[PDB]
Amino acid sequence: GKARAKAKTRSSRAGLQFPVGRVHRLLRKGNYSERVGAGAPVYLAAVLEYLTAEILELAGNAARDNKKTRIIPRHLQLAIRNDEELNKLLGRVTIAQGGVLPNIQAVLLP
Amino acid sequence: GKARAKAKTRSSRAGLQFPVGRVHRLLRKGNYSERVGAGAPVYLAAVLEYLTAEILELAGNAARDNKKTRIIPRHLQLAIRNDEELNKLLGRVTIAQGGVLPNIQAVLLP
Amino acid sequence: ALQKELEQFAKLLKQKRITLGYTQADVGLTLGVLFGKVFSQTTICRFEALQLSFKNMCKLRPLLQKWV
Amino acid sequence: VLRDNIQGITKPAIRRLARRGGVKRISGLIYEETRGVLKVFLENVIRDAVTYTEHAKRKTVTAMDVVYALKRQGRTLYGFGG
Amino acid sequence: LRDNIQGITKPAIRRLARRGGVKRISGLIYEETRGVLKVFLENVIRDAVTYTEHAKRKTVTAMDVVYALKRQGRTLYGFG
Amino acid sequence: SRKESYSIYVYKVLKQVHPDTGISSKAMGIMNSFVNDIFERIAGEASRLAHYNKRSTITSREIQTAVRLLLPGELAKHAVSEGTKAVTKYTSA
Amino acid sequence: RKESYSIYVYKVLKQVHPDTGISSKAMGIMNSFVNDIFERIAGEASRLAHYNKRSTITSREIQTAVRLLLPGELAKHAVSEGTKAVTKYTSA
Amino acid sequence: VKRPMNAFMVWSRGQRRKMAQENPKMHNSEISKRLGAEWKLLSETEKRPFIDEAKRLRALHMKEHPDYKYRPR
Amino acid sequence: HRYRPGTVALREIRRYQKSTELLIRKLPFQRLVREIAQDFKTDLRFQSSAVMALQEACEAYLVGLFEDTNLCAIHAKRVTIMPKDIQLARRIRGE
Amino acid sequence: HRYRPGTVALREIRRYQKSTELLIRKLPFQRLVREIAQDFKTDLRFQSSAVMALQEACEAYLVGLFEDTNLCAIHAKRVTIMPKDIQLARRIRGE
DNA sequence: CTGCAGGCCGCTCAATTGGTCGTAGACAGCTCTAGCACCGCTTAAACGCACGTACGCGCTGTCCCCCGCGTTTTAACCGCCAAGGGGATTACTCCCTAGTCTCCAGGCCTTTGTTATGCAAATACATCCTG
DNA sequence: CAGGATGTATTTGCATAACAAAGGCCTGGAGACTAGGGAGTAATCCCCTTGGCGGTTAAAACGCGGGGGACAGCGCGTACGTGCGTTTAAGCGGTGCTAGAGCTGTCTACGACCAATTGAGCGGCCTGCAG
Repeated sequence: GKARAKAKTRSSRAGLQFPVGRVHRLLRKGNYSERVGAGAPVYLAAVLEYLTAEILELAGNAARDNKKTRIIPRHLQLAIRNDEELNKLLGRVTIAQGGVLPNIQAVLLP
Repeated sequence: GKARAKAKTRSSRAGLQFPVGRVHRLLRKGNYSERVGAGAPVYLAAVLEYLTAEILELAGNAARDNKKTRIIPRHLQLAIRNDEELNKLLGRVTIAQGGVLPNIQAVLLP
Repeated sequence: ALQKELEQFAKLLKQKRITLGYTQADVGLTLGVLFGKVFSQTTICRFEALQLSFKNMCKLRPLLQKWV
Repeated sequence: VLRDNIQGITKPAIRRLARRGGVKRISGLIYEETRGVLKVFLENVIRDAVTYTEHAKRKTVTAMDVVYALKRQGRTLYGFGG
Repeated sequence: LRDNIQGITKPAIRRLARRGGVKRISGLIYEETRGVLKVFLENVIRDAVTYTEHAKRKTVTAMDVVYALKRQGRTLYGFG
Repeated sequence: SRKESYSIYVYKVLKQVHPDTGISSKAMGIMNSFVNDIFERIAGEASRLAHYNKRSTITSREIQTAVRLLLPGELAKHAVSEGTKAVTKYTSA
Repeated sequence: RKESYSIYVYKVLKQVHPDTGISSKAMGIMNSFVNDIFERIAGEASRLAHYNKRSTITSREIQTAVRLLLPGELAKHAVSEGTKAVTKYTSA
Repeated sequence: VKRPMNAFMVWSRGQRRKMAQENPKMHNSEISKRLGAEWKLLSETEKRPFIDEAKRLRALHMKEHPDYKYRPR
Repeated sequence: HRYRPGTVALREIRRYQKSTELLIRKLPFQRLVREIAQDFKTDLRFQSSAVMALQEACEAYLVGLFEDTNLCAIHAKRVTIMPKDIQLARRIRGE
Repeated sequence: HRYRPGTVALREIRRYQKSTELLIRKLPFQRLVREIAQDFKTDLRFQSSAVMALQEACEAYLVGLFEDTNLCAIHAKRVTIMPKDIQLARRIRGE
């Protein structure tokens, strides 16, 4: 991470891109708890950002498989399935225009 | 429909046996909401009591089917299944020592 | 070698156009007047930006050199 | 008043879905069985979306109400809401 | 200790299968059944332990088993 | 030093239907798990309804809707009838 | 309107694939994703606080919730980054 | 490095100050609306010096920054 | 030159798996939604996006069911799908 | 003077569908739980009721799987259960 | 006979009552979005038919893996005891997070007029299933 | 081979962004500041958890033969697939109407909160009877 103590924003203080201050705010709503700690949204924002990056990385690779320079819902869908762990976390999620994997069983072939 | 709305005990005033005053407290806690209305725990207590009665009624009948004068966990299990709607509500519940239904398939017979 | 020839001209064309106070649309329309074949400002922009194919740049370049 | 729009789902429409799922050969009895299943699935989703709409004392069902209807089924619809 | 997967005897497997309506069990089933049971236990135990650790304690309680099962989409009545 | 149970209320409900029928402590344990399960679910959905409408308060109305969302068919209906009554009555003289 | 993470999702993508764009629909998918995960973690963290009779959710509850919700190694990386971000945040 | 002003922008700059200052307490939102219309009502001759000044600023800008390109995010 | 039975079926399986668009017609679907909705209350309306959301959910549902159905038929050593193959999958799923 | 094969098996199904008793031996079960637990942490303890709570869930789980497994074998037009019948049921269940 | 059940005492703290206070939601009223109904025209998808054979069904026979007992071996269970490690309770102490207020930095709006920028159409190779 | 039919890669125009300039306004975030209740620490006691012990005996392991059912292979009939031509209504674009969604402001019946008052329920013990 950063080698400096200096920060301009809470997120820049954490070294994250996600809106840590907002995450803290969101945790105060939905009645999850009466009190929310300072380290909670920092920890959580890092998690959300990390997972976000993993999907996007793999989707970028899916875009490449299709020789594209652009991520579309389909590329996100393919990324999720190819990665076993994401295929559980979001395994049951329906993606608008995600399509399906091109799987045909051997018994169906010549 | 009673003429007695004077009862101090909320459960009695509501015509219920369930502890309406406590239901209020329980709704208040668990952070379900910030404010709980007056009719909220009353409505819910009636619901909880109604369902409780239905299980017990059917279980009492299950006890009789087995020629008994008592309800045991098994009789509760049979009651749940006998009523299809009740079954769905509790269709994913494992009952301690509940056993299973005597389902025999025709294809397994001589 | 062809890439460089095209790059060099595209730079010269842009500079000439700017110097003379012309727009990309003007180049497209003027080529129409000069040669009978009209080009859009999109094509001209892409030409200056070298976003076109080699053959397209090669076919167009002569007309643009003359325009200057 | 609408009626019998279950037949608005054409054989090809059913076939195409079955094909996406990997089905090569379809029995003529499938079309009717499929419809029964679709109708129930769809009906349950609509009812919950309507129920949410009714609670809010509104008349128009929103996409978000459909999303809530799916959320409780152990499903989510990404791109339509939260 | 180790090797407790053999502690689930053939009769134990069979009797469960019988309760489920099974008459005839291939000799290959016993091993396949064990693999399935083991996975079920691993997921439930691990979460029960996770809850126990969060509580900063050493003993796993019945309630921790309940929560572990709760997240599998199941509930268990009579244990709290 | 103990969490409250409903065993006293469950017992009483049983006898109003089957006054000559007893019940084991284990069966009571099952019924206590049951009551807490249903309570939690309804309260949970009521929370969501309040959230969806950007509210802070749960009233009898949210409970009613929550019942319909969670319970099937006739049981949902009677639960609604009894709940509606209990509240309509509750605020009455 | 409602809060979204479209600006953050966009930026995260370019830190990985700086020459790759993303459609508005894909952004909508990613917005649903972030909201879903946020709710789940906060939801489980709420249970942990409730179960242990507490009124406060801290980084620890989030950590436990992450382990319960995420599988395998994915969970570990999330935990490492979370632990670090907090450490860095306060170590300033 | 910023973008050179177009015909409208060079003109609106003069009229921005000739509306903002001469007509005080007026929002920039309102000024822009008015200036848009006012420009449309100008004759070619009235627009001309601003049209050519925009050319001059563009040529001058590029001369000062030979490799300058417009790239929005 | 007619392609033999099964040539097209494999192309259609391939093609629909690859595609991302809807397979069910929009107006027929929209009407089906409403016909059902009319049994809950009169004078109900839907956002155009709500109808799309419903259709997306429905196709995704049926495709998943057909895939499980197909596996059932394969287990039964068949290619042709029977109503029972659907029912078995649903039963196991608790539907 | 043996009961013909399938006679006892059918009767045993009937009997096990009547009883509520645990079928897996308690000590063997407990030990299995512990050895598994050691993969996460050693020197861990359990309440005696926690072990029983877990066992009840385990048997209920396996029986439910066997019921679906049995249906798969029936769908295959037979009685004998194969590992495949288990796997098919699990797949459909999403396990 | 174990575990269920009502009766008894004496608290005792959770529930009920009755007031103050502030605000979340009820309510009316205005704006104008997008949902609904409708018409005409084009044309891709659907309907119905005739024809052929790949697949589903039922029947036969082989043999081999599972079932049902009998006999022998294993460790699961029962009742019993003692040691001590961990969980629950209590009081006491610090310091973290809600709640309030102050102030700043960035973004928004707002108009024409370039420079891209991101795609739906066109067009030229590869690839494939019968002769 | 030798032709027909389908699928990728590679080029083109049509909307529609983002920037320039100015400065008043929005509001979200960050930075302090105090109050006081939540969580942390250490000390204390007692439950239940673990572990070991010995004996009884129900359950498990193993052998054996019998035969019921899985399995493969064969042949026949039909319902499914494949084109073809004709018919249908789905989709597109554009028009016009208004019902209901969404936002604002008023204000008031409701619930949170507090302190005082009260008895239905908790805990333990007595005591004898039903499944």
